[PDB]
Order: sequence, then structure tokens, then C-alpha cells
Amino acid sequence: YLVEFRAGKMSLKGTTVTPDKRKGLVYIQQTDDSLIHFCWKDRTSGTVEDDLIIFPDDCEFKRVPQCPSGRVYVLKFKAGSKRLFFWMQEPKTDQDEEHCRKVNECLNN
Amino acid sequence: MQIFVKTLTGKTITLEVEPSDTIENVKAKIQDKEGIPPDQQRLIFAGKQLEDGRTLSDYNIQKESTLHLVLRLRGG
Repeated sequence: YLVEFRAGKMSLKGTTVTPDKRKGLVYIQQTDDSLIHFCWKDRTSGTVEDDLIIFPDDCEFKRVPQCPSGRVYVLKFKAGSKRLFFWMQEPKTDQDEEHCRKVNECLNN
Repeated sequence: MQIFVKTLTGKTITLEVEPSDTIENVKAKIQDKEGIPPDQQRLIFAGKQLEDGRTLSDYNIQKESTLHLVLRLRGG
């Protein structure tokens, strides 16, 4: 795929964001259907849980500066008020923003 | 109600619609203002493309919501 890295996701349990403990990966499958597929696949069972259709400006991938860890990222949808939280499972932060940048590029193009 | 449809150019097109209005009609309205064929019009809302056989209420599109219109440029 275009972009594929290890990152955990979070689920909105009721009214509280609860991070997942499973070792999953985030991959962007840009198909010829012009649908930027942003999907989350678990490396444990190899099951794809999340699979959305990202389009320019609609889905704004950004990092949360209000986090001490700094590995928390969020896919803020300008429509539907949807927000998906993810946390980089990368050992070093030398490629944290780099991954995000590549993601944003593919999501908007 | 009024909605804000942002195109690829970042243009925020304010369109007059109702919750009971079908997406296909929205495309027709945009074709009146812009003139772009609805067949190449792709409306997105919350990482999901809007189907022509659906209404604004189906996607829970409230008043002053931000819609997205992306033109499929397959030829290049």
C-alpha cells in the first residue's frame, strides 16, 4: 500500500475515548476507484476493522498537541463530527510527523 | 436551510436545501450554479460518499454543515 505503519486505534466507549491494546497497523489503499481507503488492520488476527473513504479537506488528519506522550494523532472529519484517535507504535519519534505528512498527502490526493 | 459545499479549489458553495432533499437533487442544484455534470460530482460527508438515492437526513446533515464536492479526474 502507499502508507503502512504500526499504530493503535481508539474507540469511543460511551463518552470516553478508550485506546486499543491490539497491535494493529494503519494502511492507505489508494484504489483506481478514486477512493482513498484509510483502513486499520490488526496484526494479531489479520482482520481489517476500519475501512473508510477519505477525500480532500473532508478528513483532516492532525496530531493532538494537548498530549504529554505526543504519539496521539486524530483523524478529524470536518463533516459528520467524526473523530478517530490513533497512537503511533513507532519506537522513535523521528518519523512521527513524517508518517502523518505522507498520510495527509495521500488523503488529500 | 443553508449548507456549505467545499470544492477541490476550496470554494465554499452555499446551497439552499432541506433535510428531506435527496442528494441527487443537490447535485442538480450545484449543476445550476457551477454547471458541472452531476455524474462527475462526488459529495463526501464524514469519510463517506453521498449516494444519489439518499436524503440529507440519512447522513444527518444538519443546518450549516460542511459538505465536500470532489470532481473525479480520471483522464490526465
